[PDB]
Amino acid sequence: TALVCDNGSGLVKAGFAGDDAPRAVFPSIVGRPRHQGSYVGDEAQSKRGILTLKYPIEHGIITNWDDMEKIWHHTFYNELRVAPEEHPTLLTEAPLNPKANREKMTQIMFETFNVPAMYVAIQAVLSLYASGRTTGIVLDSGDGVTHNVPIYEGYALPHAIMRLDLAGRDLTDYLMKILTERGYSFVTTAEREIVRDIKEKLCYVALDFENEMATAASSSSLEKSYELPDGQVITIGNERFRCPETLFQPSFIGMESAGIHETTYNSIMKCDIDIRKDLYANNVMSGGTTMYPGIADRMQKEITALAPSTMKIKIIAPPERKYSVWIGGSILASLSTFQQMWITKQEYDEAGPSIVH
Amino acid sequence: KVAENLKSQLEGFDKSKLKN
Ligand SMILES: Nc1ncnc2c1ncn2[C@@H]1O[C@H](COP(=O)(O)OP(=O)(O)O)[C@@H](O)[C@H]1O
Ligand SMILES: [Mg+2]
Repeated sequence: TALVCDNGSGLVKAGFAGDDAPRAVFPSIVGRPRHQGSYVGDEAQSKRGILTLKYPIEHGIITNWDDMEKIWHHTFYNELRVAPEEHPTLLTEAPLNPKANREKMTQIMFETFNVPAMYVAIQAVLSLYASGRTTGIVLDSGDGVTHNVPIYEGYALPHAIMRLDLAGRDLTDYLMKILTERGYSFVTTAEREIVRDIKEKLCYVALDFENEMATAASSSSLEKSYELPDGQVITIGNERFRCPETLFQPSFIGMESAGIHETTYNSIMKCDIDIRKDLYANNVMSGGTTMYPGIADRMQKEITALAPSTMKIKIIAPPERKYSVWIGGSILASLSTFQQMWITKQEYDEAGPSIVH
Repeated sequence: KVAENLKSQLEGFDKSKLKN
């Protein structure tokens, strides 16, 4: 049985092909000490007070291979409890992953973990597959990175890919900051995980930011309360929608980038004029940070205002978005027609890292 | 451009069949 490992900028989602959900999900964090002369995932977040935390995949691309090798080891042995030697392994990569990087992942899988076969697929493409499409444009917003990825007949169009270094983790930090400014304190681990939970539970995307501000200014109807496990009650109203509003207005956190509606449109306009109508009718959202209530409606509205007045625009937000990359891998790796697409260790031993391309 | 039978399997896949 093949393995599916989605190497997330914030969370590893790993599991077995043909399953409907990952078995393991844990932070892609490696932690170490230092104040008076290595751990992974949860036990790195857990007792971290004696740890400096690092993201080896901070923005979707793997930048530290020793730490990544630790993550993968944790994944195989500690989370899935499998012998890597026994399972074909499908790995995910970010859009615009450099060739040497994909070569490096391939070598590690064969020469370190001795997998019998492997494959590397683009996350956004897997999400599109998961929704039953091979043409469309994906907005993938995860933990450390957001991409727009137009895909035609199963192929991501590299020159049209957009990247925004703003996603779930930044929205968490932003909510923390604005709550801190109001006088609340979050120093520990959960706090700050409590702030993450507040974000997930109470935040939403306004259909019209200014109108929602007016509503929050003139009534108490958007106020919501969250109880902290010591007695503190934090109440928030406009911060519920101001926080994810950052995705559409990155200036909220001092970033000069265009927002996710503008990058979606710019991505489409980089594509062959002949496929744009198919991209506009197939905007698929994926990733945890697209889970906000209202985000599809807002994207429908913003893309409509940017696109030609006639254009048919559809946003598809699958209920399972949060794991659709992983699920796309699960489907892909179980398909009969995929089984000769595996790179075998024999194919590898005969040609080296360059086979993946 | 992905092979045709693969596209067909992807586009027509029935997400039941996925083990719980
Ligand atoms: N219901 C939710 N609402 C808003 N954000 C969410 C929700 N669920 C998860 N997230 C956010 O999604 C991010 C992780 O999503 P994911 O797609 O796994 O990231 P990655 O693949 O980059 O690791 C986290 O920041 C998490 O807070
Ligand atoms: Mg992801």
